[PDB]
Amino acid sequence: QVNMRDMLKAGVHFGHQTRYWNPKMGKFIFGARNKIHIINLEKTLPMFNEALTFVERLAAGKNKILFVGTKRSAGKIVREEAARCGMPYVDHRWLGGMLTNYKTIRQSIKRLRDLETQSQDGTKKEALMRSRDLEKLERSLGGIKDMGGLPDALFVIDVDHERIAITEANKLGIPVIGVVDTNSSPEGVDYVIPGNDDAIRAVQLYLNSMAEAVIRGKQGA
RNA sequence: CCUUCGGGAACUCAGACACAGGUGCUGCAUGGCUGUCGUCAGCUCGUGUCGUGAGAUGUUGGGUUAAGUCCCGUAACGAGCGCAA
Repeated sequence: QVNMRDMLKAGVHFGHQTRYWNPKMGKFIFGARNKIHIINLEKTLPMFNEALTFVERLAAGKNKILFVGTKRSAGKIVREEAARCGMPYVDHRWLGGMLTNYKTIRQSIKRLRDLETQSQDGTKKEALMRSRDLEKLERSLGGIKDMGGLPDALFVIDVDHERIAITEANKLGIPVIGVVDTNSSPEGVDYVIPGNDDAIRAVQLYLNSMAEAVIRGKQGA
């Protein structure tokens, strides 16, 4: 949870190169070294918990938390997270429309749904192009199968990259927990998490602590 | 020509009121299931987003194709309509 070692050993402290940096993220910076900014991990800790506390006090009252993270780096660690442990997620291309235009995205969760007979039957040419394009809908909307409407919290692990995601969340009102690296901007994210969002090591750190947040918050209730 | 043995009818033509006839005008208050695309997959829409707005995005880009069959990327996601069948 709050152990310097793992955080210090697994990414986190490292920020983006000084040239690419936001002046809004000045407070969460403990200076610089070797022409790179060092995120302050003495202020990450405190906030982390408020991010974990919130998340664990959301599943205790039974709620949904979207796990956004459609990035090469986080494109495998966001499959073995809290979404596999009982949450909704997105790992490939946050389609600009989900949550704000959820009604039109609601009616496109059926790719194989209305063909659960001949999809296991393996026609031939008329099925192969749908078989091929069954994964299409299985990749983009694949992790949003179960949702029952909108969520109540969003958890992005790279606010600068998944900036569209947060614009919709804020537009509707659903709180956003998010890792903000030095080059990103901490504006719009309800609960911030100032930390590295590029190294895999750090990527699992939040995911695994958020996986366990709902894991030690769903059994309680 | 049917017959309660009363009565009735159609027509070559035929007499009085009204008429049918537009057989001139005019596709500029009236065509519906075309008299001009080379066969362009090109023209649009619902919702969402961006803009004070008219708009725009979707439909742009990278590749590919007779060809929105496409594929990969992308504030868009779907759709109306195909050679296939």
